[PDB]
Amino acid sequence: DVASLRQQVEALQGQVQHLQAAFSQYKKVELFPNGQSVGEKIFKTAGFVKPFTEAQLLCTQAGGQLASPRSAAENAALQQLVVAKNEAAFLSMTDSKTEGKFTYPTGESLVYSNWAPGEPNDDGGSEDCVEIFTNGKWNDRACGEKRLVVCEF
Amino acid sequence: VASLRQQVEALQGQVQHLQAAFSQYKKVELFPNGQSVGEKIFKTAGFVKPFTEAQLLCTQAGGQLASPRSAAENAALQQLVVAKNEAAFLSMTDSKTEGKFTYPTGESLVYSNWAPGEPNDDGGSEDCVEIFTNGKWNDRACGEKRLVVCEF
Amino acid sequence: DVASLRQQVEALQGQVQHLQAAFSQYKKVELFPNGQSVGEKIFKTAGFVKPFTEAQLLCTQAGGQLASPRSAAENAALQQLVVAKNEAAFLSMTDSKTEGKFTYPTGESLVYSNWAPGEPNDDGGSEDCVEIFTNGKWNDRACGEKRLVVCEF
Ligand SMILES: O=C(O)C(=O)C[C@@H]1O[C@H](CO)[C@@H](O)[C@@H]1O[C@H]1O[C@H]([C@@H](O)CO)[C@@H](O)[C@H](O[C@H]2O[C@H]([C@@H](O)CO)[C@@H](O)[C@H](O[C@H]3O[C@H](CO)[C@@H](O)[C@H](O)[C@H]3O)[C@@H]2O)[C@@H]1O
Ligand SMILES: O=C(O)C(=O)C[C@@H]1O[C@H](CO)[C@@H](O)[C@@H]1O[C@H]1O[C@H]([C@@H](O)CO)[C@@H](O)[C@H](O[C@H]2O[C@H]([C@@H](O)CO)[C@@H](O)[C@H](O[C@H]3O[C@H](CO)[C@@H](O)[C@H](O)[C@H]3O)[C@@H]2O)[C@@H]1O
Ligand SMILES: O=C(O)C(=O)C[C@@H]1O[C@H](CO)[C@@H](O)[C@@H]1O[C@H]1O[C@H]([C@@H](O)CO)[C@@H](O)[C@H](O[C@H]2O[C@H]([C@@H](O)CO)[C@@H](O)[C@H](O[C@H]3O[C@H](CO)[C@@H](O)[C@H](O)[C@H]3O)[C@@H]2O)[C@@H]1O
Ligand SMILES: [Ca+2]
Ligand SMILES: [Ca+2]
Ligand SMILES: [Ca+2]
Ligand SMILES: [Ca+2]
Ligand SMILES: [Ca+2]
Repeated sequence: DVASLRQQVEALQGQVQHLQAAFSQYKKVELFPNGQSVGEKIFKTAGFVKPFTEAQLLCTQAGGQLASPRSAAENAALQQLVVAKNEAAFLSMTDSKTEGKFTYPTGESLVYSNWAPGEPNDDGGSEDCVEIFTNGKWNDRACGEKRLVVCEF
Repeated sequence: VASLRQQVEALQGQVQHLQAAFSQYKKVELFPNGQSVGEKIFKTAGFVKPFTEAQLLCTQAGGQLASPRSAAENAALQQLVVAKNEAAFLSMTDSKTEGKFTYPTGESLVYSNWAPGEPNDDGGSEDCVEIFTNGKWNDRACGEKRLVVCEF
Repeated sequence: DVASLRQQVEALQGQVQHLQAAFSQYKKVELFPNGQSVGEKIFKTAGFVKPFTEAQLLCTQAGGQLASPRSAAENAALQQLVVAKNEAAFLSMTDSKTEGKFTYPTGESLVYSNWAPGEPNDDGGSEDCVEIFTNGKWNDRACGEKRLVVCEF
């Protein structure tokens, strides 16, 4: 029975090696041209624009959330997608509860930001959502405007 | 046996890490053109075709045209139709026996969601089925062009 | 002890058998409708057009390269995507001004080719890139024209 278990372990090693190698190829295929991997996070664009409320619902129904960069490296990876599509995108964070205090959907306060000079400026008094430009910088923006839909998984 | 335990313990971690990575890439795969329901996956091509061309695309890809067999499956399919704002073909036809809709296997329907007054065989020649944005079904001529959605 | 190993191996067998089924289904989902697998090579189209230099960059940044069919079987698989999108696509190969002829990106001479009759013809004196037509035949084409982006992985 030690001999039999040894045979079974050897077969499993071969099967796991096969899946690892096959899946490694498919990761690259899948992310071309609308995805970007950075650390343990994956950004994926829908390739079209929506208002914030509708963008948020699409990401949540897909089992993820709107793009939420938590470091300069995550932000630069997101910027790569935004540049390639040439369309600014919504982020997840809003200051709807408390004006000036932007938070994640959980209510946690920001661990990273990349605001353009002078932003947030609440231009017109009702900019409660956040966009990322093609240069990677952030701007507060009215939630009713349409921007590129990018989710994180 | 001591070597075997080391090898088994190593496999536990490798398999755990592979399943996590696979699960994450599968979620990414389905956004925004797919829907998972039970063991079934629907995926839209994002364009319209006549029935025979749509059928061939799905079969060449190793699947078949969307074939909702329950209310839950129909609702999942309805989400893609609503997202693209384009009615889609189902797999089922009454080509062989008028009035008797079947799956590609020849099996009779186990579920239906016909709109009021349907199926009506309009013009004496509606043998394919479209699903609308409200999730209801209408029989339609097979030569019309509709959203291509396959199941896998 | 041996009883312990048997319980661990039985669990692992269940997990791997599930992954094999799930992965095989997933491959079909990913390849529909923009991918084609041939031997150990996968072609995937971006589903849009670009000039050559931008096309080449997109493939390299994704961890692949521009489509480079090396056999009749590979060419016929690529032709299926080109036919499906009804758009001729760029290949990887270019006219080397040091070698005085078409080469792969490495500088090596072409082996397999499928030139259309009368090609390459350097029409107008500046056709330094290569495209594949919807009939599968090859044509030299100006690099600044926009053609379907297809990468290989
Ligand atoms: O961004 C948009 O598309 C807008 O919504 C532009 C709008 O145009 C009107 C201009 O009077 C405003 O209603 C609004 O522009 C303000 O708000 C913008 C965003 O916060 C909206 O969310 C902001 O980007 C604008 O500033 C930028 O553009 C102006 C100007 O070109 C707009 O026409 C620039 O003067 C400005 O740059 C200057 O200020 C910066 C920050 O203090 C400095 O870093 C820079 O050196 C200055 O030159 C900036 O580019 C505007 O506030
Ligand atoms: O609504 C849109 O999005 C359109 O762009 C279609 C156009 O909009 C107006 C809608 O009122 C119409 O002027 C026009 O719709 C005609 O053209 C459509 C196609 O060209 C593209 O889809 C066609 O589908 C329409 O027919 C459908 O809707 C009408 C009606 O509700 C709205 O016009 C139905 O009467 C019709 O259903 C009947 O005919 C079907 C066969 O054509 C039968 O299967 C069905 O059993 C009948 O009840 C169909 O649902 C319209 O001709
Ligand atoms: O959009 C384009 O492809 C072009 O760039 C068209 C341009 O039109 C001008 C015509 O003077 C030229 O500047 C250029 O067309 C030549 O170059 C084309 C490509 O090499 C561009 O990279 C080429 O496809 C053209 O050839 C085709 O058309 C001629 C045409 O004069 C009459 O139809 C055909 O003689 C030629 O025939 C060859 O291909 C056939 C299969 O399609 C074979 O049956 C035949 O034996 C061949 O000789 C071809 O159809 C042109 O050279
Ligand atoms: Ca605000
Ligand atoms: Ca602002
Ligand atoms: Ca009928
Ligand atoms: Ca009808
Ligand atoms: Ca030519």
